[PDB]
Amino acid sequence: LIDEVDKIGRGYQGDPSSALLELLDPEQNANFLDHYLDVPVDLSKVLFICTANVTDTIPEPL
Amino acid sequence: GVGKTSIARSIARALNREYFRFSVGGMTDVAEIKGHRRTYVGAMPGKIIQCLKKTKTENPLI
Ligand SMILES: Nc1ncnc2c1ncn2[C@@H]1O[C@H](COP(=O)(O)OP(=O)(O)O)[C@@H](O)[C@H]1O
Repeated sequence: LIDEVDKIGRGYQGDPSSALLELLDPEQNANFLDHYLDVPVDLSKVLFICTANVTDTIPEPL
Repeated sequence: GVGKTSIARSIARALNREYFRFSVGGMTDVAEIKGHRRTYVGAMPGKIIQCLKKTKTENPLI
């Protein structure tokens, strides 16, 4: 579960939305790897939910 | 939503070369393109370097 997705600052040295996009990619998610850990991990069987009070300030690509 | 990404993947499949995509749009910093100076605490090279790594190919599709 993810909350306040619309509230993401996405400011300096941030831009986590890309990761979120990379998190939410139907195909790339299956090979996700971290900065701490480089091995890829499946994410096709994990269910994701996002919550916001507005459908607009959320990134369009996301 | 016209098939451009799909046909890019199809092109890579037909040519046998690797397919990797990434979104540069709405990105200001150039570090991820060129990594960091390697002196900053906890630095990686550019995302192109990560592609060259995970691909294990010299002529992938970018
Ligand atoms: N000519 C086509 N043949 C097969 N599939 C198509 C065609 N045009 C569009 N599509 C489908 O529509 C979707 C559009 O998504 P995408 O291609 O990623 O957008 P864009 O074309 O803007 O990159 C694709 O997943 C693709 O399956």
